[PDB]
Amino acid sequence: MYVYPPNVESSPELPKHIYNKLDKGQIIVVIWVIVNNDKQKYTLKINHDCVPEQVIAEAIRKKTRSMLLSSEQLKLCVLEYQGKYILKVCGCDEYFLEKYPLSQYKYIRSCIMLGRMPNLMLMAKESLYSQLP
Ligand SMILES: COCCOc1ccccc1-c1nnc(Nc2ccc(CC(N)=O)cc2F)c2ccsc12
Ligand SMILES: [Mg+2]
Ligand SMILES: [Mg+2]
Ligand SMILES: [Mg+2]
Repeated sequence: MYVYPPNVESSPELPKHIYNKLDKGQIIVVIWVIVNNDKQKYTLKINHDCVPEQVIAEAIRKKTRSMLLSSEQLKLCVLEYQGKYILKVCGCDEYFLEKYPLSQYKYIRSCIMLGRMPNLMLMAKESLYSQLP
């Protein structure tokens, strides 16, 4: 399947009416995973200008909390695993595959403007791969 380029606004600066809806610079996002095809979710508070791999890193921080990792161990774990996953907008064929502040992706900026909760699916990066012809 082909993969579209990031669906982003032209600049990372927020228009003032959107900036002023931030909560101390932060937003809340819901991250879903398929585990049976049963679903599980995390709800995470993040800086609005976190890039997609930093969202994945924060999910890794939550998933590994019971391991009582040091910061150095968590960094090692994040470096090993964050690149194995990708974020997709729930309900459509749009992914967050490049380094932009999350609030520059049009879906997220729209969610902030509307006071809607972004819902994202965390998937294996291999789900994107095409077979060579
Ligand atoms: C193999 O999992 C798919 C990839 O998952 C991840 C990869 C990177 C960062 C976070 C996760 C991740 N993990 N667990 C999540 N909820 C979850 C909680 C408990 C279980 C059962 C168990 N653990 O006994 C299974 C689960 F799924 C969630 C929810 C949102 S992100 C995420
Ligand atoms: Mg404030
Ligand atoms: Mg949660
Ligand atoms: Mg979906």
